[PDB]
Amino acid sequence: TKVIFNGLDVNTEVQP
Amino acid sequence: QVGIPKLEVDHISFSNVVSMMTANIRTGDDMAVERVNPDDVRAINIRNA
Amino acid sequence: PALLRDFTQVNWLNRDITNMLQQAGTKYGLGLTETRLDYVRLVKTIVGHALNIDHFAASVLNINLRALMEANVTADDRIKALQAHSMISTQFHGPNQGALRPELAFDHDHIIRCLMLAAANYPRLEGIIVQINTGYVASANVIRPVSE
Amino acid sequence: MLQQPTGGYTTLEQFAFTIRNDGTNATPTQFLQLLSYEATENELVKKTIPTPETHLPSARNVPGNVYIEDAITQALFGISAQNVNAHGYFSRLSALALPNTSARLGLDGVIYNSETINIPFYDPAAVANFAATYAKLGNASTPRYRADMIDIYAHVGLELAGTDAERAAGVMPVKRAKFDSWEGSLISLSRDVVNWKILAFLIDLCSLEGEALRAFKTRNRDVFRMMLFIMSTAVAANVVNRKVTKRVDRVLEYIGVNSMRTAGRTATITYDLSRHEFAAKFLQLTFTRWN
Amino acid sequence: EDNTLRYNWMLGVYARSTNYTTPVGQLVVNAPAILNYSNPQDAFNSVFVALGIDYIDIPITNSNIFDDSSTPYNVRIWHAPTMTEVNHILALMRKSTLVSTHSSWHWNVLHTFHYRSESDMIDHFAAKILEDWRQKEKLDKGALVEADRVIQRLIPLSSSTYVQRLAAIGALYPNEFTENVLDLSRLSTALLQLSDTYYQHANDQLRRLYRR
Amino acid sequence: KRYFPENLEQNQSAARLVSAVKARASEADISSIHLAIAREVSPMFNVHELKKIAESFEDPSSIVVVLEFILFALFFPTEFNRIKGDIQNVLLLFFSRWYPVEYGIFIQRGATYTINAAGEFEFSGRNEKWDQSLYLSEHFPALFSDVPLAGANTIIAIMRLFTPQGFLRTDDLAIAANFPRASRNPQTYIPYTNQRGTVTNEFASRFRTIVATLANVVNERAVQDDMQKATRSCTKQWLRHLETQFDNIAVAHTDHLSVVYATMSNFMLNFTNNFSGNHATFKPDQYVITSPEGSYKPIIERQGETVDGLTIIDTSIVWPILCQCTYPLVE
Amino acid sequence: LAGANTIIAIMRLFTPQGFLRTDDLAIAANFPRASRNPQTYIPYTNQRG
Amino acid sequence: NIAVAHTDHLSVVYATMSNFMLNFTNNFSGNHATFKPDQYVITSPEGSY
Amino acid sequence: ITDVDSTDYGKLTLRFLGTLTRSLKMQNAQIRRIRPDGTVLRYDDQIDI
Amino acid sequence: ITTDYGKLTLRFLGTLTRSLKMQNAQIRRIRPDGTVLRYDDQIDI
Repeated sequence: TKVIFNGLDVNTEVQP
Repeated sequence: QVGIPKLEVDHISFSNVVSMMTANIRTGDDMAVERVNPDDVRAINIRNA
Repeated sequence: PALLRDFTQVNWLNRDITNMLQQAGTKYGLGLTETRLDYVRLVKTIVGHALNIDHFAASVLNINLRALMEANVTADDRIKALQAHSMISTQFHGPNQGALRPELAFDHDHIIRCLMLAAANYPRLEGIIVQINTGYVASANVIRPVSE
Repeated sequence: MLQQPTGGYTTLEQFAFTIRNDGTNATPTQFLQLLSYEATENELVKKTIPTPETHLPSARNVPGNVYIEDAITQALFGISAQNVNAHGYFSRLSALALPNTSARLGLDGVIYNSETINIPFYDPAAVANFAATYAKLGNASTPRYRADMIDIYAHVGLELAGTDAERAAGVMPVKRAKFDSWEGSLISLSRDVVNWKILAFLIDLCSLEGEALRAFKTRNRDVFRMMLFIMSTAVAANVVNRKVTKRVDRVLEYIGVNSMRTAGRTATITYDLSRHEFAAKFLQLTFTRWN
Repeated sequence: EDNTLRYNWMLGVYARSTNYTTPVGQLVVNAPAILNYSNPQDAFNSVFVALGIDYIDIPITNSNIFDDSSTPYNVRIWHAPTMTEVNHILALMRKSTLVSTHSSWHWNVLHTFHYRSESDMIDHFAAKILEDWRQKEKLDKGALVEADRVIQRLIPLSSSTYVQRLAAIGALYPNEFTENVLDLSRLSTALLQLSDTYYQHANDQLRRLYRR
Repeated sequence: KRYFPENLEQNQSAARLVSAVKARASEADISSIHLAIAREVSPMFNVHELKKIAESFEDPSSIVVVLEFILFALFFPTEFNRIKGDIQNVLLLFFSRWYPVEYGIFIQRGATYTINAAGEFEFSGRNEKWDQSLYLSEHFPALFSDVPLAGANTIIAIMRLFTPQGFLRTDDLAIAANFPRASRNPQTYIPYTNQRGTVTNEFASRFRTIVATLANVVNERAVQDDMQKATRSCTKQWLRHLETQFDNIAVAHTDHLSVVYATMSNFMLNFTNNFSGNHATFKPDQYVITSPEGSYKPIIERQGETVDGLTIIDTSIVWPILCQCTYPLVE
Repeated sequence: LAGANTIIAIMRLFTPQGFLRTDDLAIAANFPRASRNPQTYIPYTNQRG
Repeated sequence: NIAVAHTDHLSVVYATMSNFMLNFTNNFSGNHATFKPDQYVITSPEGSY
Repeated sequence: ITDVDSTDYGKLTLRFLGTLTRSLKMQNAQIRRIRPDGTVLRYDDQIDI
Repeated sequence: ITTDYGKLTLRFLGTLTRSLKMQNAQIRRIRPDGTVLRYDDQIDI
């Protein structure tokens, strides 16, 4: 279910 | 009356000022940046833009 | 040989250091000298230390830190290259950091000048360029061989 | 809280512009005598200079304080590779342009929000005119504002290498300038001219009046022909050094004609795309004030 | 209804020719009233702000109906309103393959030429340089001309090496008219010989000018 | 769950409009609802901005995004003032891609103005993005100006459906008991009055007018290729159903919930003014703690997000409070 | 040619259908490019509507 | 039947390709009549290239 | 020493940076009003409370 | 004197040769046939 969250999201990782 | 650069003279000097770095400045890590897919592939425009 | 200006028993040497060091020409220092503050965050970042190394080694260490701090490119100009590897109409929302994450710039020349020199020496080099490419199109499900 | 007697801060020993060469330290005047040049037949003619646009950028609210001075030099004569700088806190200047402001501009090259304890600063009245002209340097990369990075350079070469017999007619033959050198040369003058206190000069240009402007321009037409030479080798097409028997000359390809990329690479100072727009915005803004 | 409106042909017809598949043609589908302009330049300006695009490129039209071959070059229209803008595109136009612009412009917007192969540049560059040598014939004697632009001669921005020898020999109007010159055919060869001529001879500052 | 309902989702014209509303849904988390009601009055110190969405307005079924920013603007007129610029940035795509002609003449004028000159407006003739960083300066988002426009009355029209509701009141039950206020004068928004007649309810009728004029924008968008003609008809079964659901809430929304803010406006601790009854002109007027001996500390600053749920305001918390929420229905 | 207009007719039938889409986001990201300016040739269009 | 996918799907996987790293050459194919690739020999003062 | 807890006095914690600390040495900190620029204005007589 | 996904490729590569005398090696472009062109300006990067 589409749950309401506030802050920014976490997914893929950037890299040096 | 200025400072003569010591990188060009003979006699070796000891105890110069070195530009350090505090703990704040972190280098070479990760960002938890997220993606958002184009949702539909059919209405994508590479033609011009 | 200056930090001992008043700690040695040897009498002749003591008066001589406290004369050429006391001189209106030179001066000795040690420790924290000055601080460079931050613009938006307002915290101490680049601190100068009157260290105790030599001029030959300290010169080299300053070339590195200056090239890291004068790059002017934050770790956020990383997602603009991370996006060139996906569907043309995709986008990101960067976790803004700014000056607290300085990153050295991506070399334009040294890479293209080297990837050209390596291309002639090892002519099999294209093997893992046509191979990295074929691993991408296979991962995007465009053609599946059914039987007719 | 220094003041000017209309001699100007340049009529002072507090800060003086001196190049180091020849095993000892010398004034700009002594240096330039070594620059000897010939002609290669491509007429570099003086065009007109278009007036700047009055609109001043807004100093977006910023806590803390940036070293406004740093960047002015760190872009023009910056030696160490400078990355993109079209972006930045480069227009906090305009926050001094308004009448009653408390924000003060110290010595050394900082811009304080509130005058603090124990810090010597320029006179609050004569730093106002300096801003209503140079804060305009904020919009240096805004499209539809940027200057043109070609024609101004014609103006530049007629300055450091133009014998008066030529400037009085507005036309001169493209020159190839070579002086005698030492080791690092071109890179060494850069690491040198950088720490010069440029603000101690520019303030004088917008204040000092006809009495002490004709006299000011006569003693300083050389401190200008010094930070104009280095700024030029960041443009020239070649830097190849001719050889005598034991002597070495630093022939410079084409001073006063602007190409797009440095001859130095490794031998001299280098510009970048983001800096080409910047040098044109400075060189244009300053010439109207000078000339 | 308004009498002070002109229909935009060039851009409008081309968009229909591609079935509006391209966004520059898909924009004219929804609101076809975007083509009705009262003032030149303002015609294109609206087709830039409503897209976010910087430039639109149009493949050239061929007058012959049966010569169904590939196009030699393709024109490109940039978004540029003010004078200080023109200096930006032309300076950025350096370090980029082989491109051409020429003196003035039609609709008050700058548009550059893009050539396919180097060999298919000199044949177009000489087809202009011939035309100019005629416009300065009637002008040199005094008459009534109409060719809008004054100078037809193309200007080589980023270019090869043959066009440098070809551009200098066109920007001086050689006496060779009374033609002699071996003008008829194949023209891109005998003209290229005359370039070497003015060079090593003939002559004094006429070499100095060709070498300038 | 009952906001994509009414039966008749077993129609193969809805299938597209089906998932668009479903992938825009949130769940009735008890705490998440309370945080929206409390943020309306509580003073802030960090300049929060919305959880940004990337959506190119392709089909007539993409009106479900612009309608979300309408409903977020009513129930919360304050809290909408702070984000009026970042919500504007994603709204310009609806005025450019959806219908192209009117944006071309609006951006010709400019995207930002300054309120100064002791009055009047100074529109800057240039296109620029918002970013939210320049919130606390002399820059108001020019799409919320109200200024009668030259050649796009068509846009300056719907650009009025964000208008603030109710009245502004000078809270006295705080100033009469000497509670410390950081503003010179204690003020607030309400933000939508209460019942006045017998069976009228003007707040429900105001929304009915929005639905009426917002329907024509959808029932005019000339589309092609047919699939949007399928969703162009089956969108009114969502556009009209939702307005009927609204007239079943407004009574218990502008009476029992209206008296809640009326009292909460004048608490002990609340002191600053977060009023927003005029989106054309309003600024924070922040203070600073400064010493003549080199010190600088502001009250409101850009930093974010902090390790607290008081930055990035979720705009999806609108659909659960229209459907999965029983009120006391006015024990 | 002046004679055979049939051998040349079947050859204007081999003409490709594409456009030179110069790509910004590859060079805006700052990547290695050996040519003066980058270029490619995709072989299809869109026909979205 | 192939015309649908070969235009709005197999064309998206191509537009992405020209943006990858390690790809630095121009394989321009429009107009077969006049196209030659570029030779980039590594030359040395002595020896062979 | 007096029971008054200090969970995090004098520092700001961003979730994507960690824990940054400020200084606590003010002097004659007279709370005054900021102008849009950021420069300190004046008392603001007739307003400010 | 001085896993890496690259060490798998360093082995796959033909590193077992590398016999090219590069004293003052330079990057240039031979003409259609075989004559090393001078460094041009506009065509070369």
